[PDB]
Amino acid sequence: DIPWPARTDWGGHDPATPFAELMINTHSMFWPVAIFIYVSAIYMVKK
Amino acid sequence: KSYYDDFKDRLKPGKYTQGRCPQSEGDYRQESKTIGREHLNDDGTRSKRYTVKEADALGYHYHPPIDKKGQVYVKGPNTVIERGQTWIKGYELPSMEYTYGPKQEDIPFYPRVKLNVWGNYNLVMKVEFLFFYLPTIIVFGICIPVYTINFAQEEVIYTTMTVKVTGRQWYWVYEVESPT
Amino acid sequence: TWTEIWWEHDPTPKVAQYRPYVCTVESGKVYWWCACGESKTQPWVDGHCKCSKREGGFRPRRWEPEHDGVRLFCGCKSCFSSPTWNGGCFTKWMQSNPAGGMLYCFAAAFGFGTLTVYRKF
Amino acid sequence: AAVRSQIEAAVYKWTRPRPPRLGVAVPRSPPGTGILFHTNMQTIRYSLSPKVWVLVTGAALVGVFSGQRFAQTVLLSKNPPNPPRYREKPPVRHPHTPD
Amino acid sequence: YTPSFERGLNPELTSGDYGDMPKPQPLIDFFTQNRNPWFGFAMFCGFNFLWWAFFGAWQIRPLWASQRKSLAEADRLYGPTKYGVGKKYIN
Amino acid sequence: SIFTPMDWMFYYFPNYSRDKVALMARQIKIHFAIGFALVFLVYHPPYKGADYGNFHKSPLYWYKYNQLERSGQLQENLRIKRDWFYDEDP
Amino acid sequence: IYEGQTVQESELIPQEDDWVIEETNFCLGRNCYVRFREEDDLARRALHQMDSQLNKMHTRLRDGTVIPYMSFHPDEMVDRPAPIHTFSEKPLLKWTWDETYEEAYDD
Amino acid sequence: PPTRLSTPLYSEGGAFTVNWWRNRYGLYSRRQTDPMLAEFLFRQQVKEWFYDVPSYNYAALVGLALGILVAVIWRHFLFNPDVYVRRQELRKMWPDRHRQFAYAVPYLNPQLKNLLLPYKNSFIDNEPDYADYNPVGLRPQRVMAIRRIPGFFWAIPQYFFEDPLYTSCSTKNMQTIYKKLGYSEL
Amino acid sequence: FYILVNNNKRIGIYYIKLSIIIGILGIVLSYIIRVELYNSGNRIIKYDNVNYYNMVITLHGLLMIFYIIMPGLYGGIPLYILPILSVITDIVLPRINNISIIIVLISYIVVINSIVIEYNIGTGWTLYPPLSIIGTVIVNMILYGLIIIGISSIISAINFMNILIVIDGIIYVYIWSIIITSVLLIISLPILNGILLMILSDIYFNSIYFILNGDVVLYQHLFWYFGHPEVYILILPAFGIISIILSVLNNKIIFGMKSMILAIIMISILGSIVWAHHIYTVGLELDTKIYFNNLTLIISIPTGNKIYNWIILYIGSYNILYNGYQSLIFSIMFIIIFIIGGITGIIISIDIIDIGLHDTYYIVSHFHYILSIGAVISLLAGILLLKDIIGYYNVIIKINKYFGLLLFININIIFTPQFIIGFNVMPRRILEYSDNIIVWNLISSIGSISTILILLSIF
Ligand code: HEA
Ligand code: HEA
Ligand SMILES: CCCCCCCC/C=C/CCCCCCCC(=O)OC[C@H](COP(=O)(O)OCCN)OC(=O)CCCCCCC/C=C/CCCCCCCC
Ligand SMILES: [O-][O-]
Ligand SMILES: [Cu+2]
Ligand SMILES: [K+]
Ligand SMILES: [Zn+2]
Ligand SMILES: [Zn+2]
Repeated sequence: DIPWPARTDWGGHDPATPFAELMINTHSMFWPVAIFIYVSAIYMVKK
Repeated sequence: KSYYDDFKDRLKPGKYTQGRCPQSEGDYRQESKTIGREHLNDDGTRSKRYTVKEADALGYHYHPPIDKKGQVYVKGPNTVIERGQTWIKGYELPSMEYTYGPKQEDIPFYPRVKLNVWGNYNLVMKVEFLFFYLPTIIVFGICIPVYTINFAQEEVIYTTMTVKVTGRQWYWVYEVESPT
Repeated sequence: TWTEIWWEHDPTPKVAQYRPYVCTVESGKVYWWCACGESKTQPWVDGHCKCSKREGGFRPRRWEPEHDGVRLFCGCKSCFSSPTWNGGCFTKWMQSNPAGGMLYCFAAAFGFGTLTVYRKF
Repeated sequence: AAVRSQIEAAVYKWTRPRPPRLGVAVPRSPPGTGILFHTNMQTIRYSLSPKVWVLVTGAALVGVFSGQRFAQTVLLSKNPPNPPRYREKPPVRHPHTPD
Repeated sequence: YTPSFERGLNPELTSGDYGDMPKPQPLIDFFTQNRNPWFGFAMFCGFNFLWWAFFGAWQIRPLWASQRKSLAEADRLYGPTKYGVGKKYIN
Repeated sequence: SIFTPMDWMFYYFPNYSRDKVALMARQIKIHFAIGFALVFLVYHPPYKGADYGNFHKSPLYWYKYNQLERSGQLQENLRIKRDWFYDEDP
Repeated sequence: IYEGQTVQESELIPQEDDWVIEETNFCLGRNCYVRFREEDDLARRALHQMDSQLNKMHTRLRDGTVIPYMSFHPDEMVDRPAPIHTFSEKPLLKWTWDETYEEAYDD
Repeated sequence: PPTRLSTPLYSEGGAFTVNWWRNRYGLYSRRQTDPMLAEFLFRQQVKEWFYDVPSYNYAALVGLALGILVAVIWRHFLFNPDVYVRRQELRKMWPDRHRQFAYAVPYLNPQLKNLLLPYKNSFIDNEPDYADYNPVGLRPQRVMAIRRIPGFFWAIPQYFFEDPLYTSCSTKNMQTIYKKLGYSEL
Repeated sequence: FYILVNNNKRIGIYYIKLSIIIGILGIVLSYIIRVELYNSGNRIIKYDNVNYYNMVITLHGLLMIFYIIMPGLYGGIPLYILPILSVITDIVLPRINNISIIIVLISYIVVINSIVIEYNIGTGWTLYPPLSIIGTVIVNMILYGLIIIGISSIISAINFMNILIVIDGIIYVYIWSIIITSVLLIISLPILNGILLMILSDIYFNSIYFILNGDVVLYQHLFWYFGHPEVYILILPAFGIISIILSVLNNKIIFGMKSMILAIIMISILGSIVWAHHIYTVGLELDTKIYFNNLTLIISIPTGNKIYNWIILYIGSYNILYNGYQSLIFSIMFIIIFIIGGITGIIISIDIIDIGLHDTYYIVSHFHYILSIGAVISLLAGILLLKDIIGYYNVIIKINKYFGLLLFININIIFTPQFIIGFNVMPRRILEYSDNIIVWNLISSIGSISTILILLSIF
């Protein structure tokens, strides 16, 4: 509904429509893949 | 040891801010009168006459260097005949202490080593395949989700009410059907 | 395992310790590190080990700190960042006692798993 | 302790590495050739043998997921049922409604 | 701070004459950097930033105490009803 | 060749790969035809793909379905857990 | 892929039992900012800079050949700082092949 | 890849072969000034670019991307009801454009839309079937999928019969709850 | 002489010098923005002068893109080393090279003069009509600057393409990076000029393209048909630099040179056909949206191959070599930072995610991480690598671990919170905002003031 202080709200917050829920879950679905892509690559940044 | 103390003597601390006296005390802007220094200012910088006002590229002081025979002066090598053979002794650069200052002693050892190359062609080829096709798989894993969510937004729904929204500078007008 | 199974023409050190040596070092001073593991003034060359005598391909390893402080030094004599320590002492130990290595790795992973799961959950 | 040394000696014997199957076309070292290089050569990283690497890496994987289970079953708690949703009176007026 | 002489796992390899060269020390010295007060201040500094980075400074709390007590009273008296542990949080 | 390490193509099919320039052209053409076919044979076909009574049920679907059917979990899972909005206040 | 030059075992056989790998230092030396003398003028400071070029340095091996300062790219081959005119004589990229012609030889 | 110029290079016949490439590689080249040098440079380029295994991966990607691109362009022109190249209908008022209106419904129901819409229950927790029913008939009636979308949907059970709350979150149970209160029709 | 010089290396220095100068104006504008956004209220801009903020954000974007990063990465480093890498005496077109830098300066003077003399209003750096065509004369002046800049960009692109005719050595990856950017410019600029001329026609010639019955969405197609190729014209030279630095400093030959080259070519072709991911919320057809979303996600494949090829360059390098040099640190930091920016780009590429995240500060943080952090650091790293060749001094940068650490920490303090407020949500191109978004905005503002202070320590 309205922004609240010091909230991460990663991927969205307070959906009030089925489409709004879809948007939040699409981001949540891809987020672990993004973490994998980052962690897997960064771990090899070294001599 | 402190290597700075070795060449401390060469570095005499300076007297003038930015290394020049006030122009009144000495006029560094004027061209030097010293013979053979007509192209330099008093402080040693190149004079504007030499570089700008009478630049040779503009046709001033035309003096072709090449001679009649199409030759220019060339300095020869240091040749030393020996053992029934003519040798050339190459010019070795001066000690780095002379040019840089630090005394060339206690140098850390860095051995000769040939280039660090990745081996095992078969293994390397498989990695390169993965470097390309692991991302391709991930993209393909997103493709189906992307299609579905796009189809969902563009779905013919049995809507029963309409709200018209017009955006103007700077307010939002709303038109709604009134109850009968 | 480069010296052990791959290449037989590089000198192979003896492990003095499977743990780093902690030493205070001063900037502007040069230190000499034992690369054979037989010096009695570890982690430094004592003047009587292979490194000091230049025997069997062993030579002292020159090292100099940028700033004063306490630095960890390699005891296993095989760390990639030798003379400094980077964890290779533990790695080389696992090669020599693979059963012990598993125990420590399981314990470390167990703690990491619990903490990360407890906080995120 | 006797069993500890037994399993430690059993693991050790099985993990001792065998010569690598070189995937590169290198010559055979001449026979009788000893150490030719020195320790001032650029350090070559000390790498675990495949069997040992699998063992420790597997212990790590078994460790992190058993740690995840320990946190889930002991440190964390399950959600109790949501409180009953009873009918409650809403506020009479919006605070911003003109009087 | 006159650190101690740690012999190590193999005491015979530390039995020689060090002379000017430094002697091995316990690992607590490495973490404390020989109990250097500035490194301790720097360590405390590292914690202070990291706390700001993740959870906020938490140094403003003593100053915010009165204004966090007013916010809590308003949420309880006039805010939407909170249930169970939710009542712990005030926004 | 699709999702194929070309090092393998060079080894196992030496005669087909002899002309590497021609081999590259086929790589482009094959994947061009695949992309073209996807649009006009998987996406475009009109009034198709709406047979929802024919949802594929794989061997794994039935393994898991029968397991839950044998026990009461399938019945319990399908049961509607709540069909009222407000609980009754005592 | 490049994996070094190929070696035949015959080429790894020493002519003496004491042969080891030559321990020649390939660290060129200790350097810092090029330090000009105050007395030197613009011309003589240019000579000083030209005599401090690392890319003109090399390491002499036991047989008298020298391994030069080398770089992957020609950007490190010009004088530092870069002069106005750098590659007056075209740099030569040497390619190797097995082709030969009879005119080059004599019997 | 041969290392001697005496050993010929095999070429297929056609418009993209080793012979076809040789004829055109040196057309704009100032460096291929004689046969020996020209062949050496030609084989150098062929060795570097066509005998490089990873280079073939990019050939696949360009073909796939271009094929999709050409087809999406063509599809718009050929089928999209809103793209006009002929003018007959554009010379008439909107109510009279019958030939163009014929593209509308067939274009509104592509195969992939029918195949993938049932899988909205892998993105929506509450009433994923809120928009399934439509009495008009321009589009098919939608039935929710029986399985999660393959890939990265580990947060939901592989099959929806496994989920305990799935049936109670349906638009039908929600309609029952709200209709029992007299709250709303849907 | 100074202005008459045709030396390609001197002109390269001029490009870097001018980028820093114009960059001062760019950074100042950024400080104004962040100061204003420190809390809710008016802080340094009056509510009656809100048009100035709109102009500040517009000029910030335009200057940093076309007058700072592009002249620095495509004009500065390229003009200095490309003729050396090509083992050629000098650039093919000497006189054209001279006029290009002069043109850039003249267009900069026009822009800043328009600040001083014209009424200050803004329409974004994307100059969307009808807003751009109903503005005052400052918009006309900005259009003249862009067109003039376009002339310099195209002639410089022609200059680099001619190196293929004269190159006496091997086309290294970096040379390939510049050539492909030049191709991208030759194909994208002419389209930009056309749409800009149409903006002028509506502003100055009573044209009616951007009034009813004329589609305003038309502009967005032609603009972004240049817009997105521009973001790769700005990043590809940075990639070329990263390749040289990693190979040189690690003493390791580039791995997969041909894959690096073919990855750059691929990114260009794909980048020329994905522009409408900037137009997701306009209301395009379902199939168009799916095409563009699909092709946009494909760009990750070639971009990913380059990243992993860089990683193996740093892996395995000798430990004895000191790794604290600023150039090496910046090159490594680029890989770490670019992955963040690219991954967030893939997130916004999904159109349904984009509906929530369009015109929000998440987009800001996305392109800042790539440009304000990645591109800047790449240009710094490249200049630092060439310090001996260029010969500049009187700065403490070459070995300064404090500068690198402070820059990395503080730059992340600015833009990481901007990802959070993207789901809060805080729109872009605004100055006032709700009181519940102050915390994150305040944190980012503290980051901006700190970064500026660190820029003073280099001297
Ligand atoms: C140089 C600058 C630059 C670069 C490189 C990029 C790169 C990318 N950008 Fe761009 N972008 C901008 C600058 C840039 N962008 C700017 C300035 C805007 C806003 C303009 C405005 O609106 O005014 C913008 C806007 C923008 C939007 C608009 C969002 C909106 O308007 O709401 C989108 C969405 O499609 C997008 C997507 C992408 C993608 C998908 C990439 C890809 O290139 C990213 C590719 C990289 C990776 C993916 C990471 C590395 C690869 C791997 C680690 C392999 C493994 C990863 C996977 C398999 C996914 N960008
Ligand atoms: C590459 C271009 C570039 C660069 C470097 C930056 C750098 C910065 N930008 Fe950026 N910014 C844009 C391009 C850029 N920006 C664009 C295109 C927009 C959108 C415009 C619009 O909305 O219309 C934008 C918008 C934008 C906004 C949004 C205002 C709004 O529309 O509401 C904000 C503030 O939040 C901001 C802040 C900053 C800050 C704090 C920095 C930096 O100050 C962070 C600190 C980094 C430094 C201070 C180093 C920079 C140094 C150089 C650039 C010189 C390099 C020269 C050499 C190496 C020779 N920028
Ligand atoms: C030289 C001899 C004289 C030739 C004289 C020719 C004069 C006319 C030329 C006109 C331009 C060329 C196209 C001619 C098309 C003739 C047939 C025709 O009318 O086609 C109409 C048809 C759609 O008509 P409507 O019914 O109004 O729309 C219904 C809903 N969509 O349009 C077309 O097919 C023509 C327009 C598209 C032409 C190009 C083909 C489409 C795909 C382009 C792909 C581009 C990307 C790259 C491709 C590379 C190669 C694979
Ligand atoms: O723009 O990406
Ligand atoms: Cu874009
Ligand atoms: K404000
Ligand atoms: Zn020793
Ligand atoms: Zn060690």
